[PDB]
Amino acid sequence: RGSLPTF
Amino acid sequence: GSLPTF
Amino acid sequence: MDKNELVQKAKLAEQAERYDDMAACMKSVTEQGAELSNEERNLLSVAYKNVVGARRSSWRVVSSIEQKTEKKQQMAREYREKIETELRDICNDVLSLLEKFLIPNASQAESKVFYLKMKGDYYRYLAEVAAGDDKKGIVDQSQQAYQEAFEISKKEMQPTHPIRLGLALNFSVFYYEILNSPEKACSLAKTAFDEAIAELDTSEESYKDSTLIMQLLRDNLTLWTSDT
Amino acid sequence: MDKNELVQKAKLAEQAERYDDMAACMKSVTEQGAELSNEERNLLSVAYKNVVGARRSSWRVVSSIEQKTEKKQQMAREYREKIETELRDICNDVLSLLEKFLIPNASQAESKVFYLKMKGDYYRYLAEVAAGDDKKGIVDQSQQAYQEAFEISKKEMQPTHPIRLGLALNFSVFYYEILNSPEKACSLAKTAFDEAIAELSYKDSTLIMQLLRDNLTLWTS
Repeated sequence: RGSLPTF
Repeated sequence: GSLPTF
Repeated sequence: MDKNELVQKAKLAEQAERYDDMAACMKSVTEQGAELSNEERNLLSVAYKNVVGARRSSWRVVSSIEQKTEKKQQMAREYREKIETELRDICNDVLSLLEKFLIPNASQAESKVFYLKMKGDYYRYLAEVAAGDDKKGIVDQSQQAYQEAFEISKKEMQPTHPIRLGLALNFSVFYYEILNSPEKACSLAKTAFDEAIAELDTSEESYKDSTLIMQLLRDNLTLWTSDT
Repeated sequence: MDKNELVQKAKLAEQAERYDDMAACMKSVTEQGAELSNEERNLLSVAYKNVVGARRSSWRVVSSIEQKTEKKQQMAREYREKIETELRDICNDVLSLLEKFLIPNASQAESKVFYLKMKGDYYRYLAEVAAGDDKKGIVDQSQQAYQEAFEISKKEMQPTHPIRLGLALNFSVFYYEILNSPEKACSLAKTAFDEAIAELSYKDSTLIMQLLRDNLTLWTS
């Protein structure tokens, strides 16, 4: 849950 | 609406 | 590969959410002829529910896109049939295990009602994607499996047994969505709810499972009556 | 096949959440040789993000079961190596598409920084599972691509830009989780957040700045 998601 | 796995 | 090692790999696959691997492990456990234990019977049910459920969810989405849109229409149709195949192959695998191993080996009334409810479940899944003359035969196969399991549970199970309540939940869902009979669906769910409520005055160790299904029975009753 | 038919089949696979199909469709589009548009680029990023993400989640579970244990540890080990092989094959696929197609075709700085950030991410995924002397080389490959994207984004891209902010988020994650340098990770996320506030598609930018400060709150706790 740290890195970037894509929404 | 059916039975889930729990 | 022994059976106790297939079961362990299936439990590991459930933790890893690798359900295609889980079903393959439980399929090999079943195909060895030995009657499934309570845990192995649940592992097989959970594995194939997730496997069939992913294609069921994928089917409803691409089918809705195909309906709600010429060139793009075809691609939505062609892709939906590919999922529809996958979906049919999964159900036929389950119903093959039930017909050849699961149901013939069920020596207890609890196990027989379980496998017979599951047989109506996967014939219902086939009916969700069925059309024409084929659909009528599949629907009748689902109603006969449900109706059977309904009558061993009515004569061998208490009204608060989770398997009996869960079968009444799926049987009523069949009546509402597959047969388009909301009256038979509401009557079946309301009876199972009240019979279990009446018995609650006079169950143990299955507290959590039975009361959760009772809430789902009333949840479906609420939604269906709203569609007056 | 048609490139447009492949793209629209990939869009169909997303709504159905069949991410292996979407990646296979998008991999064929990338292999045609043309520079990917912004829409095609995001479809490819979303695809492989979900394909490798499923194996990453599975690996963390089976690996943790293996260490947190005799006979059971054997199957848990064997199962993790099987998942690790799947994850290695997926990561080698993305890095190959970036090496032979995507990065060389990148004309804009935007197209660049995005694909180098991609390269650093999928080496970081390989570093999460690598061990031994092979891990040392994988870690340096991730930092090399991360650094190159960071210096380019500092020159061209505005501080409130999504991919510039998104690269700083993943680069700071690389320092904390791979290199175990929390003070460097906290510093990188702080200046990136503070430089974005200096300037103040705003909705996409402010989401990442919240994520950057979210990591700062966690790491300093």
